[PDB]
Amino acid sequence: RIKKISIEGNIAAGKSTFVNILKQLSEDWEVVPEPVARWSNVQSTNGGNVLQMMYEKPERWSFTFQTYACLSRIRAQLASLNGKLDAEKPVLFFERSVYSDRYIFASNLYESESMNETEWTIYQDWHDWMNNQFGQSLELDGIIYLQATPETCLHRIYLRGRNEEQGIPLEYLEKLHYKHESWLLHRTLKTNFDYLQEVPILTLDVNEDFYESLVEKVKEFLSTL
Amino acid sequence: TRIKKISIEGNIAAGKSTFVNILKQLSEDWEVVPEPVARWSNVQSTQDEFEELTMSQKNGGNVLQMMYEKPERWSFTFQTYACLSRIRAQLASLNGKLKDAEKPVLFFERSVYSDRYIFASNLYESESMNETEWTIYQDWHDWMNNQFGQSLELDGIIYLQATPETCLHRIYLRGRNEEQGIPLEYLEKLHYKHESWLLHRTLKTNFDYLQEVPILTLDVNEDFKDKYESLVEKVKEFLSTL
Ligand SMILES: Nc1ncnc2c1ncn2[C@@H]1O[C@H](COP(=O)(O)OP(=O)(O)O)[C@@H](O)[C@H]1O
Ligand SMILES: Nc1ncnc2c1ncn2[C@@H]1O[C@H](COP(=O)(O)OP(=O)(O)O)[C@@H](O)[C@H]1O
Ligand SMILES: Nc1ccn([C@@H]2O[C@H](CO)[C@@H](O)C2(F)F)c(=O)n1
Ligand SMILES: Nc1ccn([C@@H]2O[C@H](CO)[C@@H](O)C2(F)F)c(=O)n1
Repeated sequence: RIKKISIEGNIAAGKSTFVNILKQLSEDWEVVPEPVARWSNVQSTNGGNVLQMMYEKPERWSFTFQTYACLSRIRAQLASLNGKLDAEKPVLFFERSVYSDRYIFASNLYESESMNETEWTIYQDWHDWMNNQFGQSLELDGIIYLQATPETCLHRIYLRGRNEEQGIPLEYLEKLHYKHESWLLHRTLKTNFDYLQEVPILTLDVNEDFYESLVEKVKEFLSTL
Repeated sequence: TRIKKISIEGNIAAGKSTFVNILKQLSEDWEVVPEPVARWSNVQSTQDEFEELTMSQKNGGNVLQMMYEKPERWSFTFQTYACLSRIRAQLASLNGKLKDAEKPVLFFERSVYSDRYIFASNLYESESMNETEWTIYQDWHDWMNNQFGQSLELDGIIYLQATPETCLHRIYLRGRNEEQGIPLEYLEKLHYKHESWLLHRTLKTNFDYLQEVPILTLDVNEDFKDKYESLVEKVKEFLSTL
């Protein structure tokens, strides 16, 4: 009965910032952050930084990173469903989804030859299975797309200052942007999860310096779900 | 499940497939879940329902061969897929087989425990997986078992014990191309892990119940006809104790 809403958008578009603001509007609203800390310090529960490994050597580490990213996200999202919210109208906001993991990030890595055909096939097979098992419980009721230009995202990468991200080129951001636009705006990106074609999407332009009006728009989008 | 789950464990080419697939014919209540080795030598994922009507399901890469060719590069990828594909196969067979059975027994060719505590652990110990890869692997394995371990918990283990030299010979007999370069020393390492886990029982796992699970050890060094009778008798007696 918990409504599940994914917040999507490019690197440093402002998803964590936005969701952390939204969280405060209701005791009925909780958030599942992307497990970036678990990626920056790998631990089985200081370790290696697999996000860094992927950025420094993507042909070596893209598959390993992408698999772990998605595993860690599934674990976090399932844990939050099982234990959060007891709430009048519970809403869980996910920072990104298993779908952007596969159809945006992992897909772009395969397209750029950072994963080979075997790696991509294994990834998709693992993902298909993981979702046949957990798909239902994690299925989205809606998507919020925070749309920012690649140039805005590059600037915010610098503002945030995560060391591993400082070397990301504009072109890499452009590719991620076109994928987001294809999925969420043009709706030309085909997934093997049929229900997604029906999930409503609220697109919010976040290119400007921070916002109140965007927040209000969410509160009301949720009343339609 | 009322289905008893029994894992058959043993080194490469010890004779687990050969033995269990003959043994299972002794009762309509007995079935086997094979190890998904074919899925590893021909990597494939599911086709779209419309695409498959006009496009063949093509041969994929061989991740088993990739692991043997360059273990420091491919061990993590291989081990992760091996265990995922195993859990999928074992869970589907638990959910779908042996409905009509009086005393159902499902035999698993190897287990998620040997994947982690024998194979993947040996790869880590040999520096074919680094610290990050090993941490990720164990993290994922722990999580998968918190979710699925209960359905897959074993009622017993049958350890097929063969010397590394016997296994090396049987690898040649079987003729799997990607196994043909395996050195005796690799087989000996796997042998010692099996012995520590299943014979001496000193190997510590993250899974409490395993220290207690009944184990039957069978010497499979002889030619098949020479001991089969004695093995079958030992198995039936063992099953009656669970
Ligand atoms: N609308 C905005 N205007 C100015 N700065 C923003 C805005 N949104 C986010 N930021 C800043 O940009 C950086 C990235 O935002 P963050 O929420 O971490 O992005 P994401 O979660 O999408 O990766 C942070 O330093 C944040 O303070
Ligand atoms: N007891 C035995 N005596 C002679 N050959 C055996 C015996 N057990 C197995 N083999 C042969 O050894 C090879 C490996 O057997 P297999 O069952 O595929 O091993 P595993 O499943 O343990 O990897 C095969 O060629 C098989 O015919
Ligand atoms: N599946 C995913 C998910 C996220 N990321 C990357 O993780 C960092 C934090 O959002 C960002 O650097 C990132 F978004 F790029 C990724 O590469 N692949
Ligand atoms: N977790 C596992 C499981 C098995 N294997 C390998 O798969 C082949 C078939 O048993 C054998 O070549 C093998 F047993 F070695 C592996 O390397 N790691």
